[PDB]
Amino acid sequence: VENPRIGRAADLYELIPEYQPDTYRNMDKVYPTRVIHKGTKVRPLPAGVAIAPRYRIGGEEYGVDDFMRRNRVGGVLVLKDGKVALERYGLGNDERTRWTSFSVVKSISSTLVGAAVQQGLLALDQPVDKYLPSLAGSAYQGVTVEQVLQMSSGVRWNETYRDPKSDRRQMFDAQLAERPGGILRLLASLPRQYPSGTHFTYSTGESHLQSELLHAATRIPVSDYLSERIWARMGMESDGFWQLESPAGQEIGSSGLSATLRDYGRFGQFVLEDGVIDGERILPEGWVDRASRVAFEAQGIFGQYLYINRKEKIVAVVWSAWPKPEMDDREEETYAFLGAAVKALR
Repeated sequence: VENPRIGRAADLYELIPEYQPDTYRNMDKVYPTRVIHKGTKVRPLPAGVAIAPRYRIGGEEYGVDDFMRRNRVGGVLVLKDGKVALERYGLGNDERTRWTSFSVVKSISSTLVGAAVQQGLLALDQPVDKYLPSLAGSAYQGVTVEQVLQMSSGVRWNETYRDPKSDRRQMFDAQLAERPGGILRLLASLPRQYPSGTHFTYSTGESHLQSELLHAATRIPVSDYLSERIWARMGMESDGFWQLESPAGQEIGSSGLSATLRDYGRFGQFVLEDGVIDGERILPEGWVDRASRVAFEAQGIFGQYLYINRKEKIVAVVWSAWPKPEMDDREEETYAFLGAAVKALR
């Protein structure tokens, strides 16, 4: 029994440890959000093959409780053939907790773009300014939807967070100003650096453009499009919600989604099944194939993971609260644990 430890909006990426779990599961109390509605039917996740994976790092072998405690894990879900093989909760979370996603939601945004392509609302080869005319006269004029999905626009972007004058840090600044169109204005201000389609620059704003494109093409809030295509169709057990740029504003395409552990899994299963729900192909043919073109994963800072191994039919969700955004020791340990669960499921 304790008063929740929720931080200032501006400290999301610098919270002290005792404030991280509470904030990560109460983003709706810190930021503008919109509900991602579930439907009436819920896709079952039946009890599967119970496993107890154990792995070796350096000299010592660790189990599940070791992995959770050492890495400050708030949730682990391992699904084999759509059945629950492993399910644990930590840091005070339970099965009804909605946990924030960070860059994990990028893959969700990306899948939604595929959904829009399947419905003829978006097309990869179409110019982005056609859907978002406020990007006319920017460097993004003429860049196609495809180039945006692949981070290949060639537009100059500074992703580093410690540079307060970084493009990522200005994007967060605009989010903190809570004004509609702030991120788009930033995106409109950027200059060209490489020719389109030639150079990869990981851009969180470019990743947000997916959300903007989706709202332009579907003409509905992105939360509702996710609800209609996935969340209420296959049937997630619980409402989700999505962090917005402004009150009743636009979904942050690159971070902000909160959902229960099993609902994260249901999205993963959807992807595992190539986006087919009850006979209806929600995703284009081979969209998942290309979307993972060389197993694939979504990942977000502080230890958020969505691992999908199609050949093994395995979906894994990992929620963590690492003290720093990227920690190599925790990355190595998480990949080790996941591999151990995969091997245990053969």
